[PDB]
Amino acid sequence: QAWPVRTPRPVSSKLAADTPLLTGQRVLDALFPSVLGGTCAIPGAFGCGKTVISQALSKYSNSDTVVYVGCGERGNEMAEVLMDFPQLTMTLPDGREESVMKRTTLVANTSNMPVAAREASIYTGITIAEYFRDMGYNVSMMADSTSRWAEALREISGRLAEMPADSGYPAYLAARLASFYERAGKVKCLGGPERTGSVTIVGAVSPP
Amino acid sequence: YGYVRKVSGPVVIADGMNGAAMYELVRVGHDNLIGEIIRLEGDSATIQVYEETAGLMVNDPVLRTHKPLSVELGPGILGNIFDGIQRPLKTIAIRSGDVYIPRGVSVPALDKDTLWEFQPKKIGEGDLLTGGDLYATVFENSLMQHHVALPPDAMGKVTYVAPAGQYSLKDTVLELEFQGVKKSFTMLQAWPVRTPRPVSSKLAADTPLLTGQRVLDALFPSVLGGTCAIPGAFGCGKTVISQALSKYSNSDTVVYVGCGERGNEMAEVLMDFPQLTMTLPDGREESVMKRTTLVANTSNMPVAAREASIYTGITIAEYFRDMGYNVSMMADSTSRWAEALREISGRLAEMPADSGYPAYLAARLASFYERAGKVKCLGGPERTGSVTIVGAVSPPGGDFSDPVTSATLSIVQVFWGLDKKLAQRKHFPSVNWLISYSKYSTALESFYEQFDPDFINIRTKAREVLQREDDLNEIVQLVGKDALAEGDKITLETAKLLREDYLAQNAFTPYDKFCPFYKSVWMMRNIIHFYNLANQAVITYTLIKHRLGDLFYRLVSQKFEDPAEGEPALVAKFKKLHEDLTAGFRALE
Amino acid sequence: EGTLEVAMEYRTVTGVAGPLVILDKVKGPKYYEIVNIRLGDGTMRRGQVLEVDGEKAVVQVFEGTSGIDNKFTTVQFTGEVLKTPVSLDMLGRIFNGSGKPIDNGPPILPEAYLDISGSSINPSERTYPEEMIQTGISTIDVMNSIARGQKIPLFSAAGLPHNEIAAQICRQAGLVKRGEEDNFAIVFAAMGVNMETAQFFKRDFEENGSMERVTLFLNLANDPTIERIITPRIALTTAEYLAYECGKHVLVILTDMSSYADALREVSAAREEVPGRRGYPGYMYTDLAQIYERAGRIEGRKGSITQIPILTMPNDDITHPTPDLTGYITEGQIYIDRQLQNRQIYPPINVLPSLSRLMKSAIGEGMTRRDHSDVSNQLYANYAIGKDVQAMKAVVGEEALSSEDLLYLEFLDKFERKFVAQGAYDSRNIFQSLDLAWTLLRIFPRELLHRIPGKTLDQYYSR
Amino acid sequence: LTLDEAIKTTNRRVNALENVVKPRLENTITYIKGELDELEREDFFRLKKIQG
Repeated sequence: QAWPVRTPRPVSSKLAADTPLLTGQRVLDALFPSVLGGTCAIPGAFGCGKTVISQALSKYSNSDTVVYVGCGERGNEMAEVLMDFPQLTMTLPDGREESVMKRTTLVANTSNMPVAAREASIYTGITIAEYFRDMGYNVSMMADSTSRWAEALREISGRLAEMPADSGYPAYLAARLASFYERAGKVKCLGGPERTGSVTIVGAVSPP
Repeated sequence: YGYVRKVSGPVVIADGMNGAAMYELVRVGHDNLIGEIIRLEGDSATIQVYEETAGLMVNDPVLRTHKPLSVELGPGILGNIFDGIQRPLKTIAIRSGDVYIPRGVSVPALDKDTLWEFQPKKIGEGDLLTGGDLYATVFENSLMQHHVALPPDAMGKVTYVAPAGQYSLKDTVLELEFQGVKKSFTMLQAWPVRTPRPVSSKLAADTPLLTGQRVLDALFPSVLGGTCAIPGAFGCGKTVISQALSKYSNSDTVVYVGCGERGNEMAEVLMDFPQLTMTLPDGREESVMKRTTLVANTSNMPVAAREASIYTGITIAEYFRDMGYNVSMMADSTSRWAEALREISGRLAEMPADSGYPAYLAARLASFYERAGKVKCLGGPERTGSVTIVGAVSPPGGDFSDPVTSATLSIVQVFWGLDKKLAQRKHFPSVNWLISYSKYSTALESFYEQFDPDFINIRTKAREVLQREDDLNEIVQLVGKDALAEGDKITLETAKLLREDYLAQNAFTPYDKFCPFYKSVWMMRNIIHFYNLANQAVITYTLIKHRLGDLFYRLVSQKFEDPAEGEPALVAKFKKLHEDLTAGFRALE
Repeated sequence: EGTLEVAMEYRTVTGVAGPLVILDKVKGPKYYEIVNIRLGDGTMRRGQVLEVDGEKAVVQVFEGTSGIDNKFTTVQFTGEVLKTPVSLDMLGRIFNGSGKPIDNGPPILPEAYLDISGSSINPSERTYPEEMIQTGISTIDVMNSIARGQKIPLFSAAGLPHNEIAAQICRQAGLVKRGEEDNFAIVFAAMGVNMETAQFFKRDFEENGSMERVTLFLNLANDPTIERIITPRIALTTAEYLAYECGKHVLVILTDMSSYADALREVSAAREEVPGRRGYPGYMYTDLAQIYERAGRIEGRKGSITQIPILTMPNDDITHPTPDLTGYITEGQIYIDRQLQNRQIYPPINVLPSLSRLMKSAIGEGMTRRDHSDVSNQLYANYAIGKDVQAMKAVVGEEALSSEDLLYLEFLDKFERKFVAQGAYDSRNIFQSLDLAWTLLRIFPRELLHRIPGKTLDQYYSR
Repeated sequence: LTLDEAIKTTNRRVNALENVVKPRLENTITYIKGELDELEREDFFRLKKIQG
């Protein structure tokens, strides 16, 4: 198939999410739960290395598929993911033994890669997850350092000499970020059988 | 050739200047207004004019100079008074008669009609010479002999040498040919302020700046060709240290540089220098002006001249160092220079940086400060000079957080830290021992040990005593002197004696006006050795305090002795006092 | 082969402003093409063409726009991006900011011209650091260790001995040895250092006798501010050639990264770009990435590039944009405390904010001991409790320290006294230091320890 | 007892309260000048660029 990366995948009708996201972390699933279809966001100020929670969630979530689309993140994290996900394993109800790399895809581009590709990274990630959802799965992602895709915005707004809104970011930053985040949620898909897949956006916003 | 086209305040646009170069100074208008070129967009130029541009006429002529902001060096540079843009204030006042500075004065920096006594070296008429060769020296005045160095970027076989006699700067004292073409050199050298002076090799500083004050000489020494920092805003300590440097410092010359301070303050200081007089070690009495040059640019002066005064002064100091003399520059107010730079940046609409200063402020300050250092000369004969900067800082309200202060502390090796609290407590040196430091002590340790191997150990012990002084301070603050042990009481008493007898100077008193390093070293020995000898005896503190009254009086008087008796007599007296104190401490134990 | 062409020399310079030199009627410009500008006086300086629009060209000269005449200067377009003539013979030499040999030696005979700002490594081919390093300092190795391929900077305010620490590390640098040809070759970038510091670096490096394996890229504060930006690029490109294309592991060092940040700020303010926090350029994260984000190990090659930057908090504040972005990018911090310096400790390493994000892989069974992780965690966590006890004692009194708090205070005192302190030339081994670390952890009772299990350290035995 | 109470209050004020407030003042100064003033110049600079 093929699909425009900015136009969201069509659906039948979105509907409320009522299944918790079993992250396997005490704090995430006990005090501050997340639902399978909701949107999360982890600030993780400098030095906290918030991507450890990201990797743990991807490893141990109940989500059928994970799209770790870390944008602007360090390459060594991607090396760690590629090294450990195959050697790491999980078990399914059928009793067999399999790896988590069988269901995880990385659309990640590092920080030393060209700046303008970061928005494309984010959008390709969300569209791939939307496709996997239309399949019917409870797919999920987590975009590492979405704040890097605000530096990507302003480093272009500066070249275009667009009017700075706040701290140099263009005016449409909130609008575009909402247009991205508002694509999550449980939804009855198009056509039979009655697939009811979801998608979760566990973003990460690095503040200065 | 060249006419103005647009005059918007300081900014001026002049057409017909296709051959103009960036940062080339130019003469604008009939009034000969002086301004620097900024942008050469198109065939037109762009000039910011320093003095007020009110009254300019469109199509008024603009006259190029083919030279950046430069200073005319040579004989007569000493003694006089100069503005920020190298304008001789004294001769301007004499010529114009009135007091006000004319708008568009054109008096040359040095009088080219005055006569100076000239005599060449033993060089021959057909020898070979190169840039930086010392081919003659001139007696500009008594006891300040001026060497005439052949300008750098000029070399060739000798063609003509002027025989000894009376000459003026307009005379062609030298002519030589490198290729078949021949060039003739006068006694005047022009050099851009921004471009440093050529050097052969940056040596390692190996000689302290003996300022004549014990606190600066021993506690926090500064080395020749080394940066220095002063937080001078009140207490007249900056004036005191400047006077000390002018009168007693080892430097063969001093170049004060005042930018953007209060006009009456510069009036006071420029009337103080002529009153200042220094005696020669040979018994002669001289005037400090005979070795002093002064560049003062008050607030009324144009902002660009205020920014350029510092570079003018440092270039003058470098030229003086070119003949191997040790010269010390003194930036009166770097904070004023930074404010002038900020105003210029605001005029240029440069993007503001931290606290409003332009982003290059730290870089430009570092570039300026990096010119200080002991340097091997260029060209023969072999000699070596030095340039040391003692530029002060004026932090706002004493908060060492402003970008000027932070950059200065990051670049300057030695910070002396005058404290207003000591001034309130009637402290003549006013140097806060708790904050001052001398990062060059490690390099100076070679000379420190060569003079006296025990002197460095004495300095370390004194630093430890100063560190324990505050400890004993809060000890007395919280429980009192009662809880102090005999050794602790002895340490506290010795710290107090050091603070009130040696670490402090008396300045005004004739006996303590100048503190030789010999007297300082003997005083430090007689204090530290006595401190130890009393320390290891722990003996009742009250008993030793009662029985050391004569020793305490001797230690106190170890700084009351005048330098009239000289080093051989004072050293012997101090040694006898130290021996007597040691005998009293050991026999009574 | 395609026939060569002599570079066109232009004289249509039609505008100068700030550090930017404008040109017109340029016939077929190229973005980032290196252009060397010859003034009317005959002196020459290099420069890059920043913006290319139509037939115009906005060149940024290096040595400064001063002396450029709109009708006598000539610009020559080489038609190629900046390239550093890297070669294996470059080892054991000193170069200027742009790379001019300043050791009174002949220029580099290039084995291959390599462009600076080389392309990123495909992260699929990227691997993970899996070996510890023997720098020669105890506290860095014992806790928050450094892996052969890990980037980690030194945080140290102005006036601190961080330069001496860097010199000691470079002179004592070596593998764990648990080989000489592939041994550590050190590329020593020096962005914006003082002349005295430069002479100190040269003398110290010549004294240790390891000149045979160390390259100095010195750039003084006298050099042009733009020329400081390309110094880390050149240093890292030479490191890349030495490591990946020749094999030997490279331990890249860059001093005064804050000077590089200031150079970036000055250059950005010159061109009037969009400012981030504290007036810094809005793309500083990407630039610091292109500098830092090269340390690592490539799968198909046996080389490894270890990065040890040296930053300097301007106002001694961790929240400053340069250290904050670095900590975002640099995968860990080794911190140096002014307060510990006030206590006259030669290596003033404060361990509370110092963590190595790759230490979880450097440790293991191939090296170190099986109790390394837990002992490190305890000596990292109990320090905070000791600091809290000290604060409570300050705000209440000496009687506030109970039978438990006083133990934490004594732990903090002994930890700051014996463990952190080390000799100026002491190569304290891990096990000998880990014994004292265990003693420090054992000052507290062997049962109050919450995070650590008793069995982990119990496997190890005293004496 | 009274001296202990007064000393506790004084030590708390010296250590906690003042050292809590002063960072707050510094952060407030930085937020205003470091951001709003910088943005105002940048906005006006972009406007002048548009006019040019």
